[PDB]
Amino acid sequence: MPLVYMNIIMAFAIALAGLLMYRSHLMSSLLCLEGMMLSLFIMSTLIILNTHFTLANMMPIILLVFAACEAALGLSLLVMVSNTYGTDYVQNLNLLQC
Amino acid sequence: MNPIIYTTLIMTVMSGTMLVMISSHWLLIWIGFEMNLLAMIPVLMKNFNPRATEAATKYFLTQATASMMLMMAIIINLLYSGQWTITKMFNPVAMTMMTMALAMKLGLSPFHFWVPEVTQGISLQAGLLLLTWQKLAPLSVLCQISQSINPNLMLTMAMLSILIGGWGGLNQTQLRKIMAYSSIAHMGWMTAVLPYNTTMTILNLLIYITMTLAMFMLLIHSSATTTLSLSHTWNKMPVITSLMMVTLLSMGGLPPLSGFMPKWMIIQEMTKNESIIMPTLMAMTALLNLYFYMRLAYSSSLTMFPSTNNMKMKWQFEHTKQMKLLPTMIVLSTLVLPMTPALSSLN
Amino acid sequence: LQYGPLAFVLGERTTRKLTETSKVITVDGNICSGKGRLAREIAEKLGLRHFPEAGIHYADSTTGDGKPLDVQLSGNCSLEKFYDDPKSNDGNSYRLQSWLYASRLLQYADALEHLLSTGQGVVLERSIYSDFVFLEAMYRQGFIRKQCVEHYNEVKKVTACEYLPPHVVVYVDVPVPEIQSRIQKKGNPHEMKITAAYLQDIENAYKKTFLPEMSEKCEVLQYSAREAEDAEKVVEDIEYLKCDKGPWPDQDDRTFHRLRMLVQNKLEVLNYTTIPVYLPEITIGAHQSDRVFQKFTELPGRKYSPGYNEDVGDKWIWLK
Amino acid sequence: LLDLIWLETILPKTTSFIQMKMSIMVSNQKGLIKLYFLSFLITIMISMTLFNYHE
Amino acid sequence: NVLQIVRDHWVHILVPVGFVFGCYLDRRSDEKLTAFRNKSLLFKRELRPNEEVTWK
Amino acid sequence: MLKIIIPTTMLLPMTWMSKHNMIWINATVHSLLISLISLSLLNQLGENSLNFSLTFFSDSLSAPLLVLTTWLLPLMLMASQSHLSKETTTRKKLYITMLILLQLFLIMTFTATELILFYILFEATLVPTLIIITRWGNQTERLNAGLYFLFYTLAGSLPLLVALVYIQNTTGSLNFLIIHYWSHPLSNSWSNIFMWLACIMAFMVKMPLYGLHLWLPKAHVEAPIAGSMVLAAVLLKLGGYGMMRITTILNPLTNYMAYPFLMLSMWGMIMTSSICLRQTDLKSLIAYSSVSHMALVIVAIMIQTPWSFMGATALMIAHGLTSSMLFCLANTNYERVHSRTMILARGLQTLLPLMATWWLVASLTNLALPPSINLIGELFIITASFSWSNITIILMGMNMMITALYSLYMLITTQRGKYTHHINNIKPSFTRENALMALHILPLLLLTLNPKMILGPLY
Amino acid sequence: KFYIREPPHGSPDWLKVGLTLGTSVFLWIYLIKQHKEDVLEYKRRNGLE
Amino acid sequence: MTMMSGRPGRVPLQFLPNEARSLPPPKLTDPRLVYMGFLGYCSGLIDNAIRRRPVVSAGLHRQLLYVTSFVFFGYYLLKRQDYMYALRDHDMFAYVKSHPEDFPEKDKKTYGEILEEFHPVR
Ligand SMILES: CCCCCCCCCCCCCCCCCC(=O)OC[C@H](COP(=O)([O-])OCC(O)COP(=O)([O-])OC[C@@H](COC(=O)CCCCCCCCCCCCCCCCC)OC(=O)CCCCCCCCCCCCCCCCC)OC(=O)CCCCCCCCCCCCCCCCC
Ligand SMILES: CCCCCCCCCCCCCCCCC[C@@H](O)O[C@H](CO[C@H](O)CCCCCCCCCCCCCCC)COP(=O)(O)OCC[N+](C)(C)C
Ligand SMILES: CCCCCCCCCCCCCCCCC[C@@H](O)O[C@H](CO[C@H](O)CCCCCCCCCCCCCCC)COP(=O)(O)OCC[N+](C)(C)C
Ligand SMILES: CCCCCCCC/C=C\CCCCCCCC(=O)O[C@H](COC(=O)CCCCCCC/C=C/CCCCCCCC)COP(=O)(O)OCCN
Ligand SMILES: Nc1ncnc2c1ncn2[C@@H]1O[C@H](COP(=O)(O)OP(=O)(O)O)[C@@H](O)[C@H]1O
Repeated sequence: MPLVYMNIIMAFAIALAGLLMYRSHLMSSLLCLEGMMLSLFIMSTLIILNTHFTLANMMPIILLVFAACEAALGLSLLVMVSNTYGTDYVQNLNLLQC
Repeated sequence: MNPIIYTTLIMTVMSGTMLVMISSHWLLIWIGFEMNLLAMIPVLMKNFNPRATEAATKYFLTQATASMMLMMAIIINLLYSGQWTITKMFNPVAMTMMTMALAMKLGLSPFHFWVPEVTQGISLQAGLLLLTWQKLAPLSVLCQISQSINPNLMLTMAMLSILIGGWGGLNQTQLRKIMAYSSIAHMGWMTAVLPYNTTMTILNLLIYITMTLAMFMLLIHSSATTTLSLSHTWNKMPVITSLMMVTLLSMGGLPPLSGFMPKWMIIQEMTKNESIIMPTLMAMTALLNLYFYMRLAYSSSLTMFPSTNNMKMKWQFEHTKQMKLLPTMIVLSTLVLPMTPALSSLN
Repeated sequence: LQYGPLAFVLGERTTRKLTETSKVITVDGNICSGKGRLAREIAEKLGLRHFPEAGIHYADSTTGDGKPLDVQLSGNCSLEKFYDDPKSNDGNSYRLQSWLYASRLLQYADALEHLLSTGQGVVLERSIYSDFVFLEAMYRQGFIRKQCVEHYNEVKKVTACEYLPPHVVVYVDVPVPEIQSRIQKKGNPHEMKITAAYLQDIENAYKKTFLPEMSEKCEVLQYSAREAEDAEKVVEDIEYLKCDKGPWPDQDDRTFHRLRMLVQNKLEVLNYTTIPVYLPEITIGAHQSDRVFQKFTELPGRKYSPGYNEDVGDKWIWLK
Repeated sequence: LLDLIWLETILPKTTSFIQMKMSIMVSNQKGLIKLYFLSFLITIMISMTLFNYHE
Repeated sequence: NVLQIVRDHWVHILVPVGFVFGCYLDRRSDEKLTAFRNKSLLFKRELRPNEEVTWK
Repeated sequence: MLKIIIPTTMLLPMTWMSKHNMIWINATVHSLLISLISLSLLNQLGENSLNFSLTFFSDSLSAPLLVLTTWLLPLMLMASQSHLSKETTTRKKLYITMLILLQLFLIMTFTATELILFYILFEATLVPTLIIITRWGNQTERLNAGLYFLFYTLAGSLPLLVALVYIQNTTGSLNFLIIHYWSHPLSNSWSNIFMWLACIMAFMVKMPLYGLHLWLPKAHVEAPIAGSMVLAAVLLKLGGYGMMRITTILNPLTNYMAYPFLMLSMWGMIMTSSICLRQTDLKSLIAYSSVSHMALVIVAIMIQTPWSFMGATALMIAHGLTSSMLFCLANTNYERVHSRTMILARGLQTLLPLMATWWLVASLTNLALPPSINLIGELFIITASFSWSNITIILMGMNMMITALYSLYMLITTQRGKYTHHINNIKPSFTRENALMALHILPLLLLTLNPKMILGPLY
Repeated sequence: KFYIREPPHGSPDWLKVGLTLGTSVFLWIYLIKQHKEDVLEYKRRNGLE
Repeated sequence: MTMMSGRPGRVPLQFLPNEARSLPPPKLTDPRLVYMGFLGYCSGLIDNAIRRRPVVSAGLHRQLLYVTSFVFFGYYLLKRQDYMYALRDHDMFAYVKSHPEDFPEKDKKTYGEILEEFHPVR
């Protein structure tokens, strides 16, 4: 493979680890989700352009649309959490246990 | 919520699940999952409270992570083969990502932590939907790619799911958490047989869905979410408690009840493949689920707990809303063992 | 077509029936005050439906035949023996208070259902909002325990927050000596034993907690004993009130639909009355519970659903 | 010594004690998503190494 | 005179009818296992001039 | 076989359609009629079994057990109706329904041709017994007793299910006839050893084997009278019947796989007989005596000789009848004085002479007086053990001595001496109780005239 | 006897009862005809009758 | 893990292929159909019990509809199940016929000439 493929894959891995490891702010994790989506977009676009598969040139656009849907969902949930607690910290979300 | 809006959201959830069901293209399956999650998030929050908000947030985070892993696996599979069809993945790493993603979507161990909390934080109707309808799509995807799964990882996750479901259910007094741990154990049982026979997985899915629907409807009818609240139902609706006790015995897998048939068929199918140790451990561990079912039956129907004075006023009122399918679900959850050979129609 | 989501979707709405005369009205006052006559007169003048004060057997009036049932099958408390022995070690006092709160909750649900379904207004004597004055009076007189007050507060917190407060709160003011004098002139031997401290506690609870609390979300009309006989004047005072204070103007079709779904289905209304808090005064053992439940089921029209008891003349059961 | 103590100790009481301890260990979680997602990362790292390298 | 006693004692026929039905079903089940009738090497026999089967 | 099953099922709508004051009469009459009908299965062919159809068959081993179950149901109904008088009509009908379902599962269990159906019914017997024990038991320990009874059984039974499906996969069938005719030796391997254990331990724990018997005192003491009757008389024999059916395919491994079980059974029968000597509860003594008798049955089954199986069958039948009679006798006194302590009520012979006669006859049959069938089975088992090894006679004689000792100890403690002064509520014996004791005891003595009816297929 | 509406009154809902009975009758007749057609088709395909 | 879903010439969503019509339909007195009707009757009785109606006599039309629906569905369920088992046997026999080298017929010996080991019981 090209080394750019490894760079994009490691970008995805770093963003996934950033999401999986949580600091105080909820907003930081949403940004990590958006970063994973961006890396997926870049990787899929590179794969589609390299192989000249004409019909999937539209697939990353659909990816972006559902990324926007995910981001809107996350922001709405953050609005409700911050309205409840006055802060978007994840440690406030501990009313429910296992 | 406007009833029209609620109907539209439920139809959107169902249509996303059906899109996952009928698609031949990986992108369309991903789209179905995305639409299902998007329409599912408001349903968890229909009755607004901080607990519902927290449950919805945890659910969204878990499912979004699973969706990201799903898409990454699809992209790897495309990279190593210019294929979009869901037939059999061509890369072991992509397949491992796919398995981890689908297990996180299903709530299999060790990705089980979200299920009890989300189930506890929502209403009983949302819990019913989450524990019945939300399992169809990832299970269908796993059924389509069954020949590609690594048996070691899948069976490890299934055994962990059964063990953790039993142990977690041992410690619960809230009914929703009990049902969530029961769901985790049943998912483990279902995914244990998937690498060998998808028909067994489908049969286990159908029986588990029937029993879970009957149990959740019985819990809605007697509007209780804790053990002590359900302990009062004998003094107002003894028939409901008796049906609950019989359904609980069925869920424990005791013959000649219906819940025994999926475990029996899974064990015999696994023995056909020279797998003896793991089904033995699986049954010996489902003994724990039977134990906490029996504890609930002791507290609910077989003995009579003390009641309160205000129950006399409740004695004078009937149920305004009646559930149409509750009688059928109870009968199918209990008395369908003699109809076992009908499973051939599932393949 | 029973009211539900289907009825709300096609056609049926609540706001289209509000006609400026709905005005949930409660006419409160101390013991033996003429609040009942004033409330009935207000209902007759304004054309609203009148609700007599909810007693021990209010639930009996709404189910089956309107006849009351036996005390041990309904209520399991006596107001007379509360006057006789308020400190009895059988828990009669708090049992009576909790049963009366449940009855008032049921009556409030029925009145709200009537107003939301027909648009016609309702008039209530007391309410779940003013029920706590008796609880506070009992607690200050040493009639109930602190735990009983805590359980009452828990039940009220989980129940009364689901409903809209009344538009108009009418308080009939009678000084405690006049209350006592009316008590002796009445003739009931049990009410003769009501001490002045108990009535003073009720009046203090009213004037220090209830009226200031309702004045923030409702408009209050106070009337002395002498000026409470002028029903026409009180009605004229009500007819010239601007209801721009409480949450009622903040209500649209969806909140009305939720409230109408809640006011019917009386089991959902009463759900949180029987919470598993084990107070000795209200906890009933398994044997007594079983015996009383069987005896209730042996009542002539209570074994089956209303239209399915053939011994009270129901017909075509095999085709129902 | 045998029926009331040791036969009780070996089969049923040991099982009850072990299952109670395991249930307490499994079900006593603080409800913080930080710990859960850290465990998710650990599990992912294991599956890709102890399983994904073996085929 | 018999209407009320029938209405209060009709339950006493369920078990005898079940017994008769069980015997009838046992005969029907016997009817499905006639593959080796008069075919065993030990009991194979020549039919009587008027009989049709060796057992039923 | 349908002529037995269908009336048993018809018992359910018949008792659900009965009047509130006629349920006991109707159920008893039709249960007795069903027992009379089932009595016709004792006509056995000798060479082979009675194969009614593909699903059911009757053997010389199954027929006495079926007759015992059908005969036990009316006695259970007679014993139950006294302590259930205050119950509502619906709950009494539910109790009778539990009894009828238990009878149906038992009669189907003993006649199944195929081992998976036998397993399904043999597990299905659990639910009615559990419901009876945990709902109509008297004390607060009934919940713990039910949990013990359920989980001890299931922990042994699940490996049996795994072994059965594996065996059907490897052989192609589990039908008992095909299993017997196509039997092949089990080699000496770890896989075969664990297959043997999985095929044996469920029936071991149902007997129960000593060391796995802790559930039995709890369940038998904490259950109502009918529950104890069915637990001691019939449900203990499921393990023995299963062993006799399953050891056909276990040879030649049983030759040395039976050593720990034989050792456990002999020493534990000694231990339980000794335990009966120091017991403050009257029902626990009967339970432990049952454990000792079933240990002797386990030895008889393990040694695999025709005389051993004949003695085991006779001992199973005799023990069932005797244990049911003893439990009923204890229940009468418990109903009188509302306590299970043996020394609370003494000198009952002065107050109840006929019940004292019933006590004496039951104690004599418990110690296996000749020529009762109890001693027939015990002597056959002892002779078979002596053929197996001459040193077994020491343990057999010790067990006989201790059995006589605690039997007569119970009789003397309960019936002899002087009455307790303060206890003044001991009423004369009812016709129902005396009739129940007579209906227990008379078949026992009548079986002596025709011992071959209960000796089994090896006769 | 009863105080209020009691939606099941002395007479039953004849529309609902008629619809239920008609549904049952139609289902039974359809099943009978389907079984007859199945038997005839099976005989014709295998040349029995 | 998916045995017969990919069988050639399989129409996706029929539930009853035309080839199934060559098989004998189940009899209308089939014990499995009787059990389905009994299940419908139990559903009707439970429906009566839950709604606090007379369990045995309240809804006769409803119980009739329950039994009829259960029998109607069970008939087609039995047809599909029998057809699937017929397909399984057909495919098995065809495969056995087409692969004689994997299912050989070896001469069977009589028991007088097969030596079995004897294990005495003692
Ligand atoms: C294997 C071979 C075949 C076996 C068959 C399978 C087993 C039986 C079938 C199961 C389903 C059928 C019945 C289900 C619906 C019934 C629901 C009910 O509650 O019944 C009340 C009802 C009595 O109430 P009512 O008459 O309306 O008035 C009294 C009041 O309601 C006063 O009532 P209440 O509600 O106020 O009383 C309160 C009571 C209310 O509690 C109950 O009533 C218990 C009901 C539990 C429902 C059963 C679960 C669902 C089915 C699963 C069965 C599993 C079987 C496997 C073995 C496991 C055993 C658990 O609560 C309690 O007292 C606490 C009890 C807790 C103790 C734990 C035991 C409870 C569970 C035991 C279930 C055993 C299986 C069902 C036995 C039959 C029960 C009726 O029972 C009946 O009258 C109907 C029973 C059947 C009659 C129909 C027979 C047809 C007529 C003859 C025609 C002949 C046909 C053949 C022709 C031959 C030619 C002539
Ligand atoms: C309280 C009551 C509970 C129920 C009791 C159940 C009793 C179960 C015991 C099973 C009986 C014996 C099992 C197997 C028979 C022989 C076992 C072994 O010790 O024998 C030697 C086996 O050699 C070694 O000992 C191997 C076994 C050593 C490991 C086993 C651990 C034993 C420790 C005791 C643990 C307690 C077990 C029960 C837990 C409750 C024989 O030597 P060899 O001829 O070469 O091997 C024969 C097998 N071949 C043919 C396949 C080769
Ligand atoms: C608790 C008991 C289970 C209850 C299950 C729910 C019962 C209600 C369902 C309503 C029945 C209608 C469903 C189907 C009717 C038409 C649809 C039909 O065309 O589907 C076909 C298939 O038919 C259905 O799948 C058969 C459904 C029958 C379910 C009953 C089996 C239950 C197991 C044994 C218990 C006995 C139940 C007793 C009945 C109450 C399509 O075949 P195919 O597209 O190629 O297969 C898809 C799956 N593949 C590709 C992965 C193989
Ligand atoms: C309530 C108390 C009762 C306890 C009873 C529990 C004992 C049950 C007996 C053992 C259970 C497991 C048996 C497994 C089922 C047998 C099937 C079989 O024979 O398969 C074996 C498989 O054998 C095994 O896998 C057995 C391994 C053991 C797994 C679980 C071990 C748990 C503890 C075992 C010892 C305890 C059993 C006796 C204790 C009794 C109670 C104290 C061989 O198959 P293949 O792989 O094809 O080999 C031939 C081709 N190469
Ligand atoms: N919540 C309550 N707690 C205790 N007693 C109550 C309560 N509500 C009403 N009562 C009793 O109702 C009796 C008379 O009711 P009241 O309205 O004061 O007089 P009137 O019948 O003239 O309207 C009083 O003896 C009073 O104690």
